[PDB]
Amino acid sequence: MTISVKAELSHKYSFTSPLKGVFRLIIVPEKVSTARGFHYIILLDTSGSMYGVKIETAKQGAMELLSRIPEGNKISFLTFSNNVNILSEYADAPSLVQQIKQIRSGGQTVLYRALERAIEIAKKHDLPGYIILLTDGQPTDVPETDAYEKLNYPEAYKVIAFGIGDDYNERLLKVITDKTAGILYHVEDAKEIAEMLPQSAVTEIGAKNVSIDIVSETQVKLLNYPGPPVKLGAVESVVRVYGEIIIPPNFTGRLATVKISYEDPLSSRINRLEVNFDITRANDVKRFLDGINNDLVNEYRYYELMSKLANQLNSNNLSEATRTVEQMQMIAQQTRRMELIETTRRISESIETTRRIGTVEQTRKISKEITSEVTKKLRSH
Amino acid sequence: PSTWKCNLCGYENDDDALFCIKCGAQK
Ligand code: NA
Ligand SMILES: [Zn+2]
Repeated sequence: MTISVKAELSHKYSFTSPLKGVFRLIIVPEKVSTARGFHYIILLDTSGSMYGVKIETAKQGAMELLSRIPEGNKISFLTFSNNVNILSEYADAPSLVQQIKQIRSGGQTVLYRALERAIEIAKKHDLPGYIILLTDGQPTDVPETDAYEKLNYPEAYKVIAFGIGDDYNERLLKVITDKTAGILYHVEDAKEIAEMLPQSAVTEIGAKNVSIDIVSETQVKLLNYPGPPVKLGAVESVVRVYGEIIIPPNFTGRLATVKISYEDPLSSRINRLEVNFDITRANDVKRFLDGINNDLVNEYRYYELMSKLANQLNSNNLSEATRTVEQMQMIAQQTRRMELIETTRRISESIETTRRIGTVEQTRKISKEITSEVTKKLRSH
Repeated sequence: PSTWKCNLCGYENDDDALFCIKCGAQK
């Protein structure tokens, strides 16, 4: 029913140089209530390559997903592949079961036109929501990733993409999710679809229609969310928003103010939260460096490097990928956090083995795996 | 040698980074 905010800046004092301050906003949902008033838009690829276990498992998972969504929500279902086909628009689930059962495989993949249609449908109404997308191959209408960069996605609509198999374009889906504060799930086995797709249903939330505005006297740059302002349809689990802000030399005063607004999903009340980053000028270097939260600097750098890692594997720069994961290891071990240390081992782990195999087959695989993991680490649990 | 040192802190900062990672000072 509510949201709590802890906001931390890396620097307490400024000094003689332009400084790259980094900040973290931790948003915690409290006493979570049933999620209602959301518009789920499902985009299912039914191309020829989908024939078999992939599409039957997707159909069953879709029905289970519809079962899991609470009742006060609207559902749209699209099937795209040779042409876009709307099964239902802004409706309820009972309509779809019979139609889901008649889905057939066949045709190319027209992801661009399906996304355009999903955007139009989302923009037909004033509800936040989600775009649940499953595909197993590249788009055949628009394979250029830059085109998916330029789309005007609906605000407060998070894209949950399920990339199936070894033939889709992980970089394109990453662009989609990055532009929509979304999540990319790599699915290597169709089995995974049956347990994973229903989890994209949001049952209980701490806030609805969240708006994070950042009023700064200097340039502000978010790491893992579009904005500022950040427009999140809902808060289901802890949100960590990372960003950078240029602290000018010898600055003193109110550097930035973060205003968070949201709707109580139960009381339907507008709550507004306000945090101030007040900085002073340091008159000594030891006095300036003691004002640095080095753990936050290391955490921000860690996630920066992880984003770079996804990009580098997408670019086949395995050498830089190795150097990057190594730095992530050093950061994890410097923070003495078991969770980060293992996560980084598991990744270095894979990168070294791919360098062993030294084939596009394997590089392209771990690219998918790690590209998904980046989005998951940066925008959930 | 092809790295750069930060003056405010004492970190050896790669020419890859324009800002110091330990302290945030500009190149
Ligand atoms: Na496909
Ligand atoms: Zn420094």
